[PDB]
Amino acid sequence: NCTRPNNNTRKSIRIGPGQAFYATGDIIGDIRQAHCNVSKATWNETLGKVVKQ
Amino acid sequence: ENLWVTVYYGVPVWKDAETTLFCASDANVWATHACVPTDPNPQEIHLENVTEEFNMWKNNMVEQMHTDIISLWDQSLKPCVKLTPLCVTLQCTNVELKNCSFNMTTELRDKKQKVYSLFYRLDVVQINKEYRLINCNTSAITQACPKVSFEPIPIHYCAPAGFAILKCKDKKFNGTGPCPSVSTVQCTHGIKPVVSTQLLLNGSLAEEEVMIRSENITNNAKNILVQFNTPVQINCTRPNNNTRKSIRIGPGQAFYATGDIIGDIRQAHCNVSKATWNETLGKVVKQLRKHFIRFANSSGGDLEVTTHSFNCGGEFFYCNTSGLFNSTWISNDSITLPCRIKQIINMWQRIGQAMYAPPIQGVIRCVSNITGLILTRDGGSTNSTTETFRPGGGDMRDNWRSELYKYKVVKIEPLGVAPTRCKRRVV
Amino acid sequence: FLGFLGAAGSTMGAASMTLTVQARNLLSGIVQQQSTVWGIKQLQARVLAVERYLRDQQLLGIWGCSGKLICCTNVPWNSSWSNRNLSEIWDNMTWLQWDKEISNYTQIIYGLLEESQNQQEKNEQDLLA
Amino acid sequence: QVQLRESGPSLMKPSQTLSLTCTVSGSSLNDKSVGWVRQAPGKALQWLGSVDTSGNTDYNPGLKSRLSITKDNSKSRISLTVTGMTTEDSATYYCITAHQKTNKKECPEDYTYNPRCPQQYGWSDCDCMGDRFGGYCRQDGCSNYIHRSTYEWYVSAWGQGLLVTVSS
Amino acid sequence: GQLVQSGAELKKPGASVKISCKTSGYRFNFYHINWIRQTAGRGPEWMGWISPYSGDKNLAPAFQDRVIMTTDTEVPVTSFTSTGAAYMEIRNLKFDDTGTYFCAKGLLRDGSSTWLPYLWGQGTLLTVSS
Amino acid sequence: YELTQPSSVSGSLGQRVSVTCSGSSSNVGNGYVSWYQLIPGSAPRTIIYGDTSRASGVPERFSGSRSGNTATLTISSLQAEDEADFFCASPDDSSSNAVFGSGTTLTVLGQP
Ligand SMILES: *[C@@H]1O[C@H](CO)[C@@H](O[C@@H]2O[C@H](CO)[C@@H](O[C@@H]3O[C@H](CO[C@H]4O[C@H](CO[C@H]5O[C@H](CO)[C@@H](O)[C@H](O)[C@@H]5O)[C@@H](O)[C@H](O[C@H]5O[C@H](CO)[C@@H](O)[C@H](O)[C@@H]5O)[C@@H]4O)[C@@H](O)[C@H](O[C@H]4O[C@H](CO)[C@@H](O)[C@H](O)[C@@H]4O)[C@@H]3O)[C@H](O)[C@H]2NC(C)=O)[C@H](O)[C@H]1NC(C)=O
Ligand SMILES: *[C@@H]1O[C@H](CO)[C@@H](O[C@@H]2O[C@H](CO)[C@@H](O[C@@H]3O[C@H](CO[C@H]4O[C@H](CO)[C@@H](O)[C@H](O)[C@@H]4O)[C@@H](O)[C@H](O[C@H]4O[C@H](CO)[C@@H](O)[C@H](O)[C@@H]4O)[C@@H]3O)[C@H](O)[C@H]2NC(C)=O)[C@H](O)[C@H]1NC(C)=O
Ligand SMILES: *[C@@H]1O[C@H](CO)[C@@H](O[C@@H]2O[C@H](CO)[C@@H](O[C@@H]3O[C@H](CO[C@H]4O[C@H](CO)[C@@H](O)[C@H](O)[C@@H]4O)[C@@H](O)[C@H](O[C@H]4O[C@H](CO)[C@@H](O)[C@H](O)[C@@H]4O)[C@@H]3O)[C@H](O)[C@H]2NC(C)=O)[C@H](O)[C@H]1NC(C)=O
Ligand SMILES: *[C@@H]1O[C@H](CO)[C@@H](O[C@@H]2O[C@H](CO)[C@@H](O[C@@H]3O[C@H](CO[C@H]4O[C@H](CO)[C@@H](O)[C@H](O)[C@@H]4O)[C@@H](O)[C@H](O[C@H]4O[C@H](CO)[C@@H](O)[C@H](O)[C@@H]4O)[C@@H]3O)[C@H](O)[C@H]2NC(C)=O)[C@H](O)[C@H]1NC(C)=O
Ligand SMILES: *[C@@H]1O[C@H](CO)[C@@H](O[C@@H]2O[C@H](CO)[C@@H](O[C@@H]3O[C@H](CO[C@H]4O[C@H](CO)[C@@H](O)[C@H](O)[C@@H]4O)[C@@H](O)[C@H](O[C@H]4O[C@H](CO)[C@@H](O)[C@H](O)[C@@H]4O)[C@@H]3O)[C@H](O)[C@H]2NC(C)=O)[C@H](O)[C@H]1NC(C)=O
Ligand SMILES: *[C@@H]1O[C@H](CO)[C@@H](O[C@@H]2O[C@H](CO)[C@@H](O[C@@H]3O[C@H](CO[C@H]4O[C@H](CO)[C@@H](O)[C@H](O)[C@@H]4O)[C@@H](O)[C@H](O)[C@@H]3O)[C@H](O)[C@H]2NC(C)=O)[C@H](O)[C@H]1NC(C)=O
Ligand SMILES: *[C@@H]1O[C@H](CO)[C@@H](O[C@@H]2O[C@H](CO)[C@@H](O[C@@H]3O[C@H](CO[C@H]4O[C@H](CO)[C@@H](O)[C@H](O)[C@@H]4O)[C@@H](O)[C@H](O)[C@@H]3O)[C@H](O)[C@H]2NC(C)=O)[C@H](O)[C@H]1NC(C)=O
Ligand SMILES: *[C@@H]1O[C@H](CO)[C@@H](O[C@@H]2O[C@H](CO)[C@@H](O[C@@H]3O[C@H](CO[C@H]4O[C@H](CO)[C@@H](O)[C@H](O)[C@@H]4O)[C@@H](O)[C@H](O)[C@@H]3O)[C@H](O)[C@H]2NC(C)=O)[C@H](O)[C@H]1NC(C)=O
Ligand SMILES: *[C@@H]1O[C@H](CO)[C@@H](O[C@@H]2O[C@H](CO)[C@@H](O[C@@H]3O[C@H](CO)[C@@H](O)[C@H](O)[C@@H]3O)[C@H](O)[C@H]2NC(C)=O)[C@H](O)[C@H]1NC(C)=O
Ligand SMILES: *[C@@H]1O[C@H](CO)[C@@H](O[C@@H]2O[C@H](CO)[C@@H](O[C@@H]3O[C@H](CO)[C@@H](O)[C@H](O)[C@@H]3O)[C@H](O)[C@H]2NC(C)=O)[C@H](O)[C@H]1NC(C)=O
Ligand SMILES: *[C@@H]1O[C@H](CO)[C@@H](O[C@@H]2O[C@H](CO)[C@@H](O[C@@H]3O[C@H](CO)[C@@H](O)[C@H](O)[C@@H]3O)[C@H](O)[C@H]2NC(C)=O)[C@H](O)[C@H]1NC(C)=O
Ligand SMILES: *[C@@H]1O[C@H](CO)[C@@H](O[C@@H]2O[C@H](CO)[C@@H](O)[C@H](O)[C@H]2NC(C)=O)[C@H](O)[C@H]1NC(C)=O
Ligand SMILES: *[C@@H]1O[C@H](CO)[C@@H](O)[C@H](O)[C@H]1NC(C)=O
Repeated sequence: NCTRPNNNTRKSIRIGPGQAFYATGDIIGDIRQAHCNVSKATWNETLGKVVKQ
Repeated sequence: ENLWVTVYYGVPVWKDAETTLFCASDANVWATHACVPTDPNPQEIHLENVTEEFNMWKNNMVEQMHTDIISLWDQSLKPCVKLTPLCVTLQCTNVELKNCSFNMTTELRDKKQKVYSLFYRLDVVQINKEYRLINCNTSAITQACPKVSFEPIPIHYCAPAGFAILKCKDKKFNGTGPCPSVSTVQCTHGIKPVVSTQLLLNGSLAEEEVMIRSENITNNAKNILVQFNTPVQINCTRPNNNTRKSIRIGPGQAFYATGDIIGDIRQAHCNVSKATWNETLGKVVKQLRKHFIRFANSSGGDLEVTTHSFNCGGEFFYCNTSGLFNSTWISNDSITLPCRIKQIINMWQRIGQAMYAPPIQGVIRCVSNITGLILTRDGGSTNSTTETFRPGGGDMRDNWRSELYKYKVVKIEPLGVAPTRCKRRVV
Repeated sequence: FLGFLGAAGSTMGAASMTLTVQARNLLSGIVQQQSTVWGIKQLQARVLAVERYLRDQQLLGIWGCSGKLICCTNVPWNSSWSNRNLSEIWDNMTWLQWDKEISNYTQIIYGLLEESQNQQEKNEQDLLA
Repeated sequence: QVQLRESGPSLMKPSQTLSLTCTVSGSSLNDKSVGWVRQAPGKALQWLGSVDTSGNTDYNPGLKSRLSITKDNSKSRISLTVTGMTTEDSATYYCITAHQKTNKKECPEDYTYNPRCPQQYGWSDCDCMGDRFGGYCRQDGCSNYIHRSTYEWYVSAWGQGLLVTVSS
Repeated sequence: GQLVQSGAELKKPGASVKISCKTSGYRFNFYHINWIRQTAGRGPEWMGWISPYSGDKNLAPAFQDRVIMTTDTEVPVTSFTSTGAAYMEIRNLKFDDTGTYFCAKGLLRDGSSTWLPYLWGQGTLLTVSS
Repeated sequence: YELTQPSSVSGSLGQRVSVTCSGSSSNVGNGYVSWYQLIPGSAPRTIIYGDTSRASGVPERFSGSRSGNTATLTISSLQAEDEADFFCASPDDSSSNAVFGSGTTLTVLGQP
C-alpha cells in the first residue's frame, strides 16, 4: 500500500494565451512523506521461498 | 426433385455498412489538393424494382464529412502564422470599430515598434484605456494563411471498391423511409461544404415541392431542415473599402493589420427579393401545415449561432435575420439584412485553437443561392392553439445531412448459396 | 445489359444469368496523385477492397471453386434451411430476400461445402492403382 | 417471484442479544436491497436497516449502535443482531426486499449539460442545452433537468415476519 | 399478404359499379392483379388482369368494352412488402351480372404462369336488381 | 423522525376518506412517498409507491397524491376489507434510509 499523505493543492496560473502552469499550493494537513507498507509475515514467507529457489 | 447447394459469386446482395470514404475533386487547399480526380463520366445505374430504406439522421457519411472538414481545417491552419505575440496590451480609440495602437516585437529581439490596426468591436475587450483581444485569455490564436481560400468548392464523397453508394431518386422522398426508385453510384454529386447557420447556402434543390425533413416533427428538440424547390437569391456585400497593412513582427512572421477605411461608413448587408421570398415562405408554410403559424427570431446569446453566420470572400459574416423571420400565416422591394463581421472565431477553440481571418482589401460582394433553412420549435404550450418557429443553425452537421440525405453506404456480399438440382462429377 | 447491380430487384434466375457484371465491376483501381488525411483514407480503402475480394476468393477455393462464378457441390439441400420448391425460389424471390431467408444457416452450408470438398480430395488421393 | 423465509429464536431473556436470519429463495431482484423493519405492539412501523447488492450497509440512525447486519452469498441469507434486548424490543420483525435507486441530476434526452449559457448570459432553468445547437447556447433550447424525485425507495416484497418476546 | 376488397354494392340494371381491391403484405408492383367473377347461372368466369408495374392490361373479349381496370402506385411499407389498390368498374349491369367478384395476386414473377391467380381476396358481392 | 398522521379515521360504506402524511423537505418533499396497508391479521401489502404509482393488483379507487411536504392517500368506494392501519413512508436524504409515519387506523361502519 503506497500513500502520499500530503494534501496538496493545484494552482492554475495563466502564463500566456492558452498556456497554464499547475503550481503546488500550500500544504493542507500533515508534514509526512509518502511511504508504502508491506505485510512482514507475507514478505517473510515470500523471501523464504525466494532464498529456497 | 433432389436439391443440392450451389455457390454464386457476384449476386446482387448488399448490406448496410459504415466505411472510411474518400474525396474527389477536379477544378483551394481543402479540395484542390483533395485526392484523385473524378472520372470523366460517372455511372448512375438505375435499379428497377428495388426499394431500399434510407435514414439521413443515422447516416455515417455525415459524421465522416464532419470530421473530415474539421481535420482539413486544422491541417490548413497548422503551417500558418500564429498570432500569440499580438496579445500585447492595446491602447484603443474610437474611429463600433476601434483604432488600436500597440507595441510589437520587431525582427531584432531587442527592438520594439508601435503600430496601429483597426479592430471590430467583437474582437476586443477591455480589462481596466487598455484593451486586449477577446481570445487572449481563453485560448491562443493563429492567422489563416492569405493564399488559402475559404470558398467552398464541390467535394465528391466516394465509396471503395467492393462497396457502393445508393441514391434515392424519389422526388417526394421523405428524410427517412423506403425509397421505391433507387440507383447506385460510386461517388456522390458535387457537394459544396458551405459553412452556414440558420439559412442554407449553395445546396441542392429538391424537385417538385419543397421538402421539410426532421428526425421527429412533434419533438421540439430536433431541428427542422428545409430544402427549396426554387432557389432564392441573396446578395451579400461588405461596402467598406478596407486596406491590408503587412507589419513584420519577427523573422518571417507578418501580421496583416486593418488600415484606415476608404469610402463609406456602412456595415455589410444582404438583400433578398421580397417577392421571391414571399412565394418561398408561402410554400414553406404550406408544407409546414401538411403536418399541423408564426415565425419569430431566435435569441440565444452566442452571436455566431443566433445570426446567419457564413464566410464570403474570406470574411466571416454574421447576419441579423429578423427581416426574414417576423411573420404570421393562416394561409422588387428586396428585404435587407444587416451583417456584422468577425475576424476571430472559435468554432473549436477548446478542441484546438482559434483562427484570425485576415482582413480582405477592398469591397466584398458575393451572390449566393439560398436553397434551405434550419428551424426549431418553441417549448410546447397549450396544444394546437398556436405554433411558433424560430431559426437556428446550432450545428454544422445538419448541413451535411442537408446534402447527404439522398445517399447511403452499403457493402457488397457477392456470395450467395442457392439450391439447384446439381451435383459435382463423382470422383 | 443493365449494369452493376441492375438485376437487384429481378428474379434470382434473371440476376443469375448476369452475375458476371456485378462480379467484374467489384474491383476498381483509381490511380493516384497524392504525392495527408486524404492520402491516409485512399490508402486504407485500397486495402479493404482487395481484402474482401481475397476473403471471398479464399472461400471459393476452400469449396472447390477457385474458378469462380458457378459451381456445384455434393452437399444435399437440407429441407430445414428453406422449404420452398425450385420454381418459387428462382422465379418469385430476389437474391436479397433470399440471403435474408438463408442467413440463419449460411455458415453451416459453408462448412458442409468445405468438408465435402475435402472428402472428394481424399478420394482423389486414394484414386490411383 | 421472490420468496422470503425468516428463522431464529422465539424467546430472549432481558439484555440478551437477538440474532435472526432471513433466507431469500427465488431471487428476482433488480439492484434493490434486503433489510429489516420492526413494529412493537400498538406502535408504528420503525425502519431498522438494509444492505444493498454492492455491499453497502445502512442502519436506522437512532438504533445503529444496537444493530448489525451481515450477508452471506453462499447461503443466500442475511442476518440481524440486536444487542441489549429490553421489553421495548419485543416486536414483530419483518424481513423485506426494497427497490433502492439514487437518480443523479440528468438532462432530458437530446440535451447536454452546458454551464456556459447561464454563466455568461444569466438565464434561468437553462442548465441543459439542446444538442441541436452543437455546444452553442440558444434560449430556445433551454431546459431544466428531468423532473423526478432525487431519491427512489419503496418496499417491493415483505416477509411474513417473526415475533420476538423479551421476558424472564 | 392480405387482399381486402370493397364490401358490397347494390346497383340497378343499366348502372355502373366500382369495386376496389386494397393490397398489403407483399410487393403490390410485382404480381399481376386479376379480376374473376362467379355467378350461379354461368359458374366461374375469368374477366381480366392488369399489371401494377407496367399498366399492361389483358381483358377477356366478353368484358373488353364495359370493364375498366385501374391500379394505383404502390405505397412502400418496408422493402419486400407494400400496400396498393386496384379498381374494376363494370357498367351496363344486367341481371346475369349478379355475383361475386374477386381480385387475385399472381403466382410467380417469371415463368410459364406469371399472372395465374394465386392469392385471392375475400370477394365483393354485386347485386343487380330493381 | 416520524411522519405525522392522525391517530384514527373512519367512514361508512360507499364513501371516500383521505389520510394525511406530514413530513419535511428531506423526506416527503423529495417527492417519493409510498403507502402501505396493514390489515390486522394478514401480512403487510405494498399499495402505493412513487407518490402516485399503483402496485400490481391495487384497484383504481386507491389513489396516492402529494402536495409539498404533505402526502395524501385517497380511498374511494369504501369496502369492509379496507379497515386497517395505514402507514406512509419515504426516503430521508438517503435512498436506503427510510422513515415511516405514525399510522392512521381506518374503521368502516354500517356493515350488514
Ligand atoms: C421488375 O418487376 C416486374 C414485375 O414483377 C417485372 O415484370 C415481369 O417480368 C416477367 C419476366 O421478366 C414477366 O413474365 C413474362 O411476361 C412476358 C410478357 O407477357 C406478354 O403478354 C402480355 C399479354 O399479351 C396479350 O395481349 C396483347 C394486348 O395487350 C396482345 O397483343 C397479345 O397478342 C396477347 O394476346 C403482353 O401485354 C405483354 O406485353 C408487355 O410486355 C411487352 C414486352 O414483352 C411490351 O412490348 C408491351 O408493351 C407490354 O409492356 C407481353 O407481350 C412473357 O412474354 C413471358 O413468357 C415468356 O417468357 C418466359 C421466360 O421469361 C417463358 O418461360 C415463357 O414460356 C414465355 O416464352 C413471361 O411470362 C411478367 O409478366 C412481368 N410482370 C409482372 C410479373 O407483373 C420486370 O421484369 C422486373 N424488371 C427487373 C429489371 O427486375
Ligand atoms: C501503513 O502504516 C501506517 C502507520 O505506519 C498506517 O497509519 C495508521 O492508520 C490507522 C488506520 O487504520 C490509524 O488508526 C487510527 O487511530 C486512531 C487513534 O487510535 C489510537 O489510540 C487508541 C487508544 O489510545 C489505541 O488503542 C490505538 O491502537 C491507536 O494507538 C483512531 O481514533 C482512528 O479511528 C478512526 O475511526 C473511528 C471509527 O470510524 C472514529 O470513531 C475515530 O474518531 C477515528 O476517526 C484510526 O483507527 C493510525 O493513526 C495511522 N498511524 C499514523 C502514524 O498515521 C496506515 O494505515 C498503513 N496502511 C496504509 C498507509 O495503507
Ligand atoms: C417524437 O416526439 C414526440 C413529442 O411529443 C414524442 O411523443 C411523446 O413521447 C413522450 C415520451 O418520449 C410521451 O411521454 C410519456 O408518455 C408515457 C405514456 O405513453 C403512452 O400514453 C400516451 C398518452 O396517452 C400515448 O400518447 C402514448 O402513445 C403511449 O401509449 C408515460 O408513461 C411517460 O411517463 C413516464 O416517463 C417519464 C420520462 O419519459 C417520467 O417522467 C414519468 O414519471 C413516467 O415514468 C411519459 O409521460 C408523450 O406522451 C408523447 N407525446 C404524446 C402527444 O403522446 C415521441 O415519443 C417522439 N418519438 C420517438 C420515437 O421518441
Ligand atoms: C442592395 O440594396 C442596396 C440599397 O439598400 C442597393 O444599393 C443601391 O445600388 C444602386 C445600384 O443599382 C445605386 O444606384 C445608383 O443611384 C445613383 C443615383 O440615382 C438616384 O437619383 C435618381 C435621380 O435623382 C433617381 O431616379 C434614382 O432612383 C436614385 O434615387 C445613380 O447615379 C447610379 O448610376 C450610376 O451609373 C450610371 C451609368 O453607369 C452613371 O452614369 C452614374 O453617374 C452612376 O455612376 C446608381 O444607379 C444606389 O445608390 C444604391 N443605394 C445605396 C443606399 O447605396 C444595392 O444595389 C442592392 N444590391 C446588392 C448590394 O447586391
Ligand atoms: C456559393 O457559390 C457561389 C458560386 O461559386 C460563390 O460565388 C463565388 O464567390 C467567390 C468569392 O468567395 C468568387 O471568387 C472571387 O471572385 C471575384 C470576382 O471575380 C471577377 O473577376 C475575375 C478576375 O479573374 C473574373 O474572372 C470573374 O469572372 C469575375 O468577373 C475575384 O475578384 C476573386 O479573386 C480573388 O480570389 C481568388 C481566389 O482566392 C484569387 O485566385 C485571386 O487572385 C483574387 O485574389 C475571386 O475569384 C467567385 O467568383 C464566385 N463564383 C461565382 C460563380 O460567382 C459563393 O461565394 C458561394 N457562397 C459562399 C457562402 O461561399
Ligand atoms: C492494504 O490495504 C488493504 C485494504 O485495501 C488491507 O486489507 C484489509 O486488511 C484489514 C485488516 O487490517 C481487513 O479487515 C479484516 O476484516 C475481516 C473480515 O471482516 C468481515 O467479517 C467481519 C466479522 O468478522 C464483519 O464484521 C465485517 O463487516 C466483514 O464482513 C475481520 O475478520 C478482521 O478482523 C479484519 O478486521 C480487510 O478486510 C482487508 N481488506 C480486504 C478487502 O479484505 C491490507 O491489509 C493493507 N496492507 C498493508 C500492508 O497495509
Ligand atoms: C443580386 O444581383 C443580381 C446580379 O448579379 C441581380 O440580378 C440582376 O437583376 C437586374 C434587375 O435588377 C437584371 O437586369 C434586368 O435585365 C433585363 C434583361 O436585359 C437584357 O435585355 C435588355 C432589353 O430588355 C437589353 O437592353 C440588355 O442589354 C440585356 O441584354 C431587363 O429587361 C430588365 O429591365 C433589368 O434591367 C439583371 O439581368 C439581373 N442579372 C442577371 C444575370 O440576370 C439580382 O436581382 C440581385 N438580387 C437582389 C435581391 O439584390
Ligand atoms: C476571460 O475569458 C472569458 C471566456 O470564457 C470571458 O468571459 C466572457 O466575457 C464576455 C465579455 O468579455 C462576457 O460577456 C458579457 O456578459 C455580460 C453579462 O451581463 C450580466 O452581468 C452584468 C454584470 O455581471 C449585469 O450588470 C448585467 O445586467 C447582466 O445581468 C453582458 O452584460 C455583456 O454585455 C457581455 O455580453 C461573458 O459574460 C463572459 N463569460 C463568462 C462565462 O465569464 C472573460 O470576459 C475573460 N476575462 C476578461 C477579464 O475579459
Ligand atoms: C509561499 O510564499 C508566499 C509569499 O512569499 C506566501 O503567500 C503569502 O501568504 C500569507 C499568509 O500566510 C499572506 O498573508 C495574508 O495575505 C492577505 C492577502 O489579502 C492579507 O489580507 C492578510 O492580512 C495576510 O497578510 C500573504 O499575502 C501571501 N503573499 C505574500 C507575498 O506574502 C505563501 O503562503 C507561502 N507558502 C507557504 C506554504 O508557506
Ligand atoms: C489610427 O491612429 C493612428 C495614430 O493614432 C493614425 O495615424 C496618424 O494619421 C495621421 C493622419 O490622419 C498622421 O498625421 C500626418 O502624419 C504625417 C507623417 O509624415 C505628417 O507628415 C503629417 O503632417 C500629419 O501629421 C499621423 O502621423 C499618424 N500617426 C500618428 C501617430 O498620429 C491613423 O490615421 C488612425 N486611423 C484612423 C482610421 O483614424
Ligand atoms: C429578432 O427579433 C427580436 C424581437 O422579437 C429582436 O430583439 C429585439 O431587438 C430590438 C432591436 O431593434 C431591440 O430594440 C432595442 O432594444 C435596446 C435594448 O438595449 C434598446 O436600448 C433600444 O432602444 C431598442 O428598443 C429589442 O429590445 C429586442 N427585444 C428582445 C426581446 O430581444 C432580436 O434582436 C432579433 N434577432 C434576430 C437574430 O433577428
Ligand atoms: C418520413 O416519411 C415516412 C414515410 O415514408 C414516415 O413513416 C411513417 O411514420 C409514421 C409515424 O408517424 C408511421 O405510423 C408510418 O407507418 C410510417 N410509414 C412508413 C411507410 O414507414 C416517417 O414518419 C416520416 N418522418 C418524419 C420525421 O416525418
Ligand atoms: C437438417 O437440419 C436439421 C435441423 O437443423 C438437423 O436436425 C438434421 O441433422 C439436418 N440434416 C439432415 C436431416 O440430414
